[PDB]
Amino acid sequence: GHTETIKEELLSYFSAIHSFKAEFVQTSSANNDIQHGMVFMKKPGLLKWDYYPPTPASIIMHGRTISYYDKELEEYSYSIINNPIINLLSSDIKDIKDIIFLNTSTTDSKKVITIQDQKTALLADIIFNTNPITIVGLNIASPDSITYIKFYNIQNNITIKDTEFKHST
Ligand SMILES: [Cl-]
Repeated sequence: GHTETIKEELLSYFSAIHSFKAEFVQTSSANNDIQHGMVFMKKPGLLKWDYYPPTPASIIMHGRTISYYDKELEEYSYSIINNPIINLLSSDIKDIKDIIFLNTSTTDSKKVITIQDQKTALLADIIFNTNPITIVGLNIASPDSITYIKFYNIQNNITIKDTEFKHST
């Protein structure tokens, strides 16, 4: 409904989450392809994705930087990106800029928050469990495709060393 109340709710739920390690399942309407992996998140900006043998890879995301390690070809790739949406998972909501908070739907002991990125015009739906506060889903929608991510076997506020979000030759 009202935008600033939605901002309050989102920042509360995200403050609750200081980090998480979970398994993820990702799919898209573009195809019938499914993807599985692990995801690590440490709130001061650090995100990491381990994609499983069908597409074996390790991605580390922080702000504008993607670090991609292909484990098959054992190849590294450091690239500058924007991706304001996914990295929102690892974000202090107080600091986040260039975002519109559209809606907040509550139903079935489950909380959904809708936002849009001003630049990319990409929509994001964030799905939390009310009790305990956990991020269980994230969908990203555009006029052409929609992507679904579902997290399971979640571990909120668990210890993860900053050395985890790092690999090198
Ligand atoms: Cl409702």
